[PDB]
This record gives sequence, C-alpha cells and structure tokens, in this order.
Amino acid sequence: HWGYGKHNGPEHWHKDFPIAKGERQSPVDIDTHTAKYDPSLKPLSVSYDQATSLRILNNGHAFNVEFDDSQDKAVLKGGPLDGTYRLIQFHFHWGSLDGQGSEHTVDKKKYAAELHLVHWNTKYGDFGKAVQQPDGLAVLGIFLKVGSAKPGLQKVVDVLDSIKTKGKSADFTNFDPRGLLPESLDYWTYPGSLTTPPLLECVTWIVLKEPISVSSEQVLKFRKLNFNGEGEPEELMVDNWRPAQPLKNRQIKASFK
Ligand SMILES: NS(=O)(=O)[C@@H]1O[C@H](CO)[C@H](O)[C@H](O)[C@H]1O
Ligand SMILES: [Zn+2]
Repeated sequence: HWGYGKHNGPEHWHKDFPIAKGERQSPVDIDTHTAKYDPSLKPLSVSYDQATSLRILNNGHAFNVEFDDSQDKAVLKGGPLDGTYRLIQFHFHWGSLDGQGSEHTVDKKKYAAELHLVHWNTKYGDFGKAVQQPDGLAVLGIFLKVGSAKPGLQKVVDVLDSIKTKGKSADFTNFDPRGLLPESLDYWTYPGSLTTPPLLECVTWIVLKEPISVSSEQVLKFRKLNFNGEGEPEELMVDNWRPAQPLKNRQIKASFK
C-alpha cells in the first residue's frame, strides 16, 4: 500500500487519493515574511492537566501514543479555534539525517523532526465524523532540533525497543504530554489537511514558532524503529515525512509580530 519509498511514496499517493492534488493540502512552507500578524486571534489554550495516555503503537508508518478521548480531559481551545478539541494521539515524523525530517518548513528550513498532537472537534461526536468536516481536526505541530535532551521525551524513547516492528504495541499510561511543549506558544496557523493518506482536508494547523531540543541519542533511537513487521526484511523507519505542498489560495496567519 502507501508508504514513503521510491515506489509508494508521496509522489504516488494521488493515484489512490486524488485529493493529494487538492486545494488545501499539507504540509506547506511557512514564509515568515508573508504571514500576517492577526491581533484578532485569541490566546491559545492547551489544557493537558487531565491527559490520560493509554498505549504506544508502531503502525508501520510511525508510532502513535494514544489517549482516552471519552471526556474533555486533555483539550485544545482558543487561538483560531472555535469550540473544544480533544487530544486523541500524537506521533512524530523524522529524517535519516539531522538536516531533514520535519513536514512543515520555515523559510524553506527543514528541522530534524516534527511532533504532531492530533485533536478532534467535540461538536462532531467522534473522530470518524470529525475528519469528514472542514474544521474537524486541530493539529499542534512542534519542530524538533538536535541539541540538548528533552526530559519529557525520554519516557517515549525508553519504550521504543518494545515496539520495533509494525503491529507491536505496549502499555503507555500516565504519560504527560505537557512535557513536550516549548516555553513559548507563539504560532502560525492555516487551513490544511492530514499529511498522510487519506489526506483529508479537515485540519486547522497550529504550528509553534519555538522548536524543542532533543539529543542526538534520542533521535538515533527513533531511527532504530522498523517500517516492516516482525520476521520480515528490515527497513529502518526514517524519512516518514511528506514534502511541502503548494499554498495556493491560502493565507498563513501569525499570532506574533
Ligand atoms: N500527519 S497527520 O496529518 O497528523 C495524520 O493524521 C491522521 C488522522 O488523525 C493519522 O493520525 C495519521 O497517523 C497522521 O500521520
Ligand atoms: Zn503527522
């Protein structure tokens, strides 16, 4: 099926998912000199105090840390968002080298990796219904650069050995996502889509200006994961990022000057 290889990568997705060449695809390059400061934007509210993590799974494309989204425990509000969005999972996109890995770029600059915290609009009842709506999801994107270690990320790094291959999952309770956030919540925002098939155009992207730092050792452990399932030939899980797409008829707004 779809993947990130030469024969099933991003360049091939449009054949099975024509929306890949749609009007509001992601990711995009954020040209800081074209983004418009919007003083009308409300303060961004990240309420992850009651976040309830459940499990970590290797899905063959990346690994997802899933949360219990049966109640308004961990939510995202404010900013360009109207209503309440519940956190359902987070995952990363990374490269084979430190100079690549992020999906969004800033003035064409690529970061080593990108964290995506996925939330769905509660007004729609469930995730499945939400992805069918133009304002169904809100994804918080955080860039990762190689430098000092990120304490809040080490817990995730410590369990990767237990989910090396596709299909593997491990218990991952009591994890605090607040430990993955940078100091500043300044951001850019624009209407976009999921960056992996089905590429649905249901996402309000909120990309933070300030990247978080992770150690070389931490990123290396991400690169030890496998795209393949147990027993199959090894294919290192690296470069699971989609390149920037045309901005077309869209404007990127900034929460800061
Ligand atoms: N990369 S992405 O747009 O957040 C994409 O979203 C999908 C729907 O939530 C799934 O979570 C994919 O795992 C994720 O990569
Ligand atoms: Zn993602």
